Parts: sequence; structure tokens; C-alpha cells
Amino acid sequence: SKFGAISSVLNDILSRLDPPEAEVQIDRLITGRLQSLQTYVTQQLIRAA
Amino acid sequence: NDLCFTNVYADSFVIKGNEVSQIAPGQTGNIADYNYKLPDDFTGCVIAWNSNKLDSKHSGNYDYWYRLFRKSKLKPFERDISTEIYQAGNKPCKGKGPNCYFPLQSYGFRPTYGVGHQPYRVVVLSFELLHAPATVCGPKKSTNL
Amino acid sequence: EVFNATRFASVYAWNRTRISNCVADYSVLYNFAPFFAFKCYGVSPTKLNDLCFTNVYADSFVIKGNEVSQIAPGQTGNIADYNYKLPDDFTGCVIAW
Amino acid sequence: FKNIDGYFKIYSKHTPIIGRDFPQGFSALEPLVDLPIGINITRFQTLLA
Ligand SMILES: *[C@@H]1O[C@H](CO)[C@@H](O)[C@H](O)[C@H]1NC(C)=O
Ligand SMILES: *[C@@H]1O[C@H](CO)[C@@H](O)[C@H](O)[C@H]1NC(C)=O
Ligand SMILES: *[C@@H]1O[C@H](CO)[C@@H](O)[C@H](O)[C@H]1NC(C)=O
Repeated sequence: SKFGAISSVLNDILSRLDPPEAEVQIDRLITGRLQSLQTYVTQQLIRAA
Repeated sequence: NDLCFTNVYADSFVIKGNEVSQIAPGQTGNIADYNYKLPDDFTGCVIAWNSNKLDSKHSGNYDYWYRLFRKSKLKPFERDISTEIYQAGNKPCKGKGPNCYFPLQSYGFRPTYGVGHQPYRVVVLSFELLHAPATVCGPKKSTNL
Repeated sequence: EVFNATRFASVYAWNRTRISNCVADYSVLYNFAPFFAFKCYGVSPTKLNDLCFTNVYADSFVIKGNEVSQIAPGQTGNIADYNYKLPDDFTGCVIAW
Repeated sequence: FKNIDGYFKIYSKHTPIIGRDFPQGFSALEPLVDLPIGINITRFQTLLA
């Protein structure tokens, strides 16, 4: 999921855009992927309980 | 004028019109890559004002210089002052002419150029807003602890 | 075929070749002419083999020596005014040999 | 000595340790001067008496 950025591949965004502009897109990717991981961890917690 | 800076660095130079757009944190172009490079985490001010009254005269003026030919990139806030002819092909050639280019060309300026070609006097200021004993301030105020 | 031509047109009638559907390797350009003026404005002579472009125009004309320095964006002269004027916003390179 | 972003840093601690060679007991290092050189360093050399 592109999460609202240009592309979904980190090595693509890094190799295609400069650091200080690709920073916004990689921040968006961090905020999306980490939220997904958080949701997964919470569901795992409920199932484990 | 309401802050404290540990050390202030004032660089100075003369450049053309589009180069003012070029000069910025982490930009592209021969001026930003072989002539002057700012750090990505730059904390400071850039100042540019058109100056065609001192950097221009009748019959032209070619005293200024700028580098287009350098083997690698510039690291932030480095010099590199040197006159070494760029290597082309595989020749160890040392001189002017074919496949042996002078590293820097003239930045000649005249009173009659376009706006993008008009002498744009650019000075930059570097600041260090870190936790250290500062030196420079503005209006100073003091109350009893 | 643009640099192995034998009848490079004059400046008053500058041949313009539209280059399309090809891979732009610049080593065939480097080995074909011992250049004397390979100045670029929008890109770098070195930084060109790793760039993609939509369309490429190769204008070829034989001209005098000082006219080589005349040919540049934001210039003047009997060639830059009446024969061939380079736009100030030019993204390309010139080659003189 | 270090030269990150210029700002030459000199750390030191003077003490008549056991004196055989480099000790084994832990010792800290107190910075003495921190001065912004802002130049290019590649090679290092020492002077004598
Ligand atoms: C034309 O092509 C031939 C064959 O590769 C080459 O030997 C010659 O140098 C070329 N001449 C020019 C002017 O490009
Ligand atoms: C441009 O080059 C082509 C190559 O085939 C030639 O036929 C044409 O006449 C040339 N034009 C001029 C103005 O020389
Ligand atoms: C420091 O000097 C060395 C030797 O001249 C050079 O290779 C290196 O690029 C320099 N580093 C700079 C100027 O950032």
C-alpha cells in the first residue's frame, strides 16, 4: 500500500528521489507500516488473552 | 534578534541569477556540486541582492571564477581551491586543449545582461543553535534570580 | 549519422534532427570528436548516460571560432540575433570540434 | 581527537598510573578544548623534544 506516497517500494523511492524530498514519503511509509504492525500486535494480544 | 548563537559563519561570494535559486540545502548543479555545498541539516540564512554597480564595468569584467570540472562531489562547507586539468579518456595530459580542460572558467560580468545573468551578490550565514556557551545576542535583559 | 555527416548545413539554415526511439549512449559521441567546447547548461556532460529523456533535438551547423563562444543562452551578436538564438531556458549541451 | 562537522574535540586525563604500559583499570576522559576548525584532515603526525 502506497499509504499516500509516490510508490510502495523503499529502494525505489530512495533511488529515485533526493533525500530531503523523499523524506516526506518515507515518513508516510513509516507511519503507515508501523501502524499496521501495531494493529497486528494488538490483535495478537487479544487472541493470546 | 532574541536568540543566542555560539559561533556565526559568514561566507561571501558573487554569483549569477539562476544560481541564487540553485544555492540551497542539498541542491543540484555545477555550482552546488563543484563550487559550494551546504549541509542537509543547514540552520541559517541566505542573503542575495543584485549588485550590477560594483560587479560590472564598460568593456566587461572577467575577474570572477567558478569551477565546472572536479573529479568528485563537494562535502558540506569545504574548499578545494586548486587548478588541476580534468582527466578525459585515459590521458595523463596536463594542459589546455582537447580532452584537457581547465578546471575553472571565467564568471565574466557586464552591465548589460539579463536578470538571470545579472551579478547577484550572495552572502550566507551559518548558525549553531546547540547547547553551548553562546557569543552573539541582541537586546539583553536581566532580572534577579 | 549526425556526427559522421559530410555536409553540415550552415548556421542560417540549421538542420534540426529529431532523435527518437533509441538508447542515448554518449561514448559514441566522446570517441567521434576531439571537442573544444562541450559546455552544458541544464545537465552535466558526465551526468548524461544515466538519465532518461522524452525527445532529443540535434541541431548541427559549422561556424567560425568566436561564434562558438557566441552560441550560448542569453547571448548577442550577428549569429545570436539573426542566424541562431539559443533560448535562455535551454536544457541541453553544445559540442564544437 | 575527533573532527565531526569540524569542531575539533580534545579529551584528556593526566594521572601517574602504574606505569608499566596502558593500564587495565577503567579511567574516564574529560574534554579540555572544543574548537571549530572546520577544515580537511587526512593525515596525522607527532612532534618530539
Ligand atoms: C565515421 O565512422 C567511421 C567508422 O566507424 C569512423 O572510422 C570515422 O572516424 C567516423 N567519422 C566521423 C567524422 O564520425
Ligand atoms: C539535413 O540533413 C538531411 C540528411 O538526409 C538532408 O537530406 C537535408 O537536406 C539536410 N538539410 C539541410 C538544410 O542541409
Ligand atoms: C581533503 O584533501 C584530500 C587530498 O587533497 C582530498 O582527496 C579530499 O577530497 C579533501 N576533502 C575535502 C576537500 O572535502
